[PDB]
Amino acid sequence: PDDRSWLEHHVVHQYWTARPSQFPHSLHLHSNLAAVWDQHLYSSDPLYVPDDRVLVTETQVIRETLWLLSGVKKLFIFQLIDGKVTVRNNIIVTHLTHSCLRSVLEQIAAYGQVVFRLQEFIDEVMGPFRTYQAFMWALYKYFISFKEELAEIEK
Amino acid sequence: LVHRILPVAASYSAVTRFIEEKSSFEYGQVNHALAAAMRTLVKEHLILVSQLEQLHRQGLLSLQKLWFYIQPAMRTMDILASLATSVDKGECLGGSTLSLLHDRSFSYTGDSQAQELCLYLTKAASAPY
Amino acid sequence: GHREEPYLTEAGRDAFDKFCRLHQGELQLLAGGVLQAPQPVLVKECELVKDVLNVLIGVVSATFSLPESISSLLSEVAEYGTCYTRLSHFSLQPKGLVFQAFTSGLRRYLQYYRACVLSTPPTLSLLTIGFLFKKLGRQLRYLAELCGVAFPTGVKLLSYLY
Amino acid sequence: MIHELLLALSGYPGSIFTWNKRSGLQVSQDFPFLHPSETSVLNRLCRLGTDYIRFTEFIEQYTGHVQQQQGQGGLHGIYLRAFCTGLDSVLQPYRQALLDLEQEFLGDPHLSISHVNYFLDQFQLLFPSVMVVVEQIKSQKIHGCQILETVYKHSCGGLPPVRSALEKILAVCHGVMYKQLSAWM
Repeated sequence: PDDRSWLEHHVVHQYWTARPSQFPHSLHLHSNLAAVWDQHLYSSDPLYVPDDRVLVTETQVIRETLWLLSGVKKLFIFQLIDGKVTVRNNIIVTHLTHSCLRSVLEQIAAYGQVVFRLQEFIDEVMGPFRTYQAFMWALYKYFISFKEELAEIEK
Repeated sequence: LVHRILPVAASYSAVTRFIEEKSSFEYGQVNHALAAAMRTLVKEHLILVSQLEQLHRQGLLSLQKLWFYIQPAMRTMDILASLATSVDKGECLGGSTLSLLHDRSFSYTGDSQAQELCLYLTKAASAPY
Repeated sequence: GHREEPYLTEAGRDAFDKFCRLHQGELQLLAGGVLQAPQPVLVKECELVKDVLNVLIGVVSATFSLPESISSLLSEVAEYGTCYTRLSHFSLQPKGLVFQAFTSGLRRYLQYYRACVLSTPPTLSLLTIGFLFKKLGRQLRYLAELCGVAFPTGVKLLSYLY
Repeated sequence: MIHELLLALSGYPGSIFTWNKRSGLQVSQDFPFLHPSETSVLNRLCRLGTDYIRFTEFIEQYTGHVQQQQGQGGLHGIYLRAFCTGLDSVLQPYRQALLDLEQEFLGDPHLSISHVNYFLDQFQLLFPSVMVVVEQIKSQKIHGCQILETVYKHSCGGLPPVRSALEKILAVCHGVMYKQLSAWM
């Protein structure tokens, strides 16, 4: 108590970890769509196949995509499977039928692999030659500006 | 810090008492001239206190300022009070409190804060001699 | 809308106290009740800097007798105060004649230390005190190495110092 | 966790950022205030403070530490002390960045993860580069004027911040050589 309540109020912390997720909201089909289609399917007798997913919230996907594209690695949304970052499909947004989600994160993940590889190369320099070193220096010089813009949006 | 600033008051009471108790013709002309050059530094102390008052009324003096301000005359009063004790203890008159100042001037001479004082006191005390 | 609400690396100075309290209570439960260490708070920022400045006058806080990372920052300036006191104790005298002049020259530095204390800062930030008294505190340590508080005195000390 | 990080990186270790000699400064890695996106950032930021603690320890240890009471020149002597002496003024922008960060946080108590990362990513490549220059001097017991060579050959590299940083210390170390040469000739 008293720090736990303070947490529960002004902090969320339940959707990038294994906890139940809710968001206070006002459904009504245009943003309940995935659940609407699920209930239609369940009425249609599929037969069953539960859709147990943890429910991700909306704006925080946008935090994750800014973070992945800016240059830092290893997020909750967007995991690796062999060292190449791809969408995870274990999360569900209240709308989008869970298929548009896979596409939109797949294209953003296609950008994320590009920045993931370059940052991997640059991190493996600090753990003669003077050309690759001179090239990762230029790449990093572009990278700090590119990261600054996306961080500025993240604020 | 307050504890370190009180000893100059006893070292000021000792300097004012020498001018009364040792002003008799038994101790003589040299003791009169000696206490009358002890009086000038007390005048200078009061001259300090006036300007410090003008700064304190407008709140522009503090105890850290007062500590640095009264540290130079702390040594001055220390020398004059110790000299008053020594002249009283040996009942000195004549040349024995004209040798004592000569000795004090050599005693502290590495910084020459006290040397100018003892030199001035000997200059004033030796004219009737 | 109703505002997404910050997380536990964005909020501070209220959440810092809450989290420090949480970290502390977790630690005492995980120990057994033998890791007791009261107050996950105290003091403030500016009030703490004023207390740290007063420690150089000769006072101590409560962890010495002569937020919890404040102990590490505080030890660095507390150990400066404890050697400043052992310098003023050795400059109390006004053997040797050159040793007396040496003492009066030590007081020309202690006077700078006494002029800067309680005057110079309008209360800087907490980390600025550790950084500002790093290039200046090291010199105070050098004068702690210089003085004895055998240790030579007189012309032997003047020749050593030469 | 905000102020604690600045305290640990400045050289007064936090109770969250536990000082080790086998993993340096490191975040607790098990409490519910850390999560995978910021975890990588925290790992990145810890290394600069780990280097800073060794730097400050070594500078304090070999500058102004004896009155004239090793004989090794890679651990003692005027040139090594001159290296530490240059190093503190080279370390001044880390101080400048940390003090600057505290002002914006005191003005606004709710600012992003990326803000601390963004301010500290100019150090991210520069600190390990000047680290190996100290590491060589200690390892080979590099005595006297060979220190001048050791710093100089790696300030020919193709990185501008590393070049500037090593050049400052080399100027400071030329100081003591010129000071002895101004007498001997």
